[PDB]
Amino acid sequence: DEEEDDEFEEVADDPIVMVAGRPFSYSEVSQRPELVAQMTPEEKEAYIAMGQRMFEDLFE
Repeated sequence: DEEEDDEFEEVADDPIVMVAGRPFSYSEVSQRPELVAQMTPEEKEAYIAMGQRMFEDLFE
């Protein structure tokens, strides 16, 4: 009758963000807005780009 192929999971390692030309954690960046200001223009995009990638499949 019904399919039992429905499973819910949420496990994954946090991605790495480049701040001022150095490796950093996306979570650490949000905690420190000053880091974003230190990030170059192109580096700033990589910060925002990652966000969209994670929000590619999130419908409520």
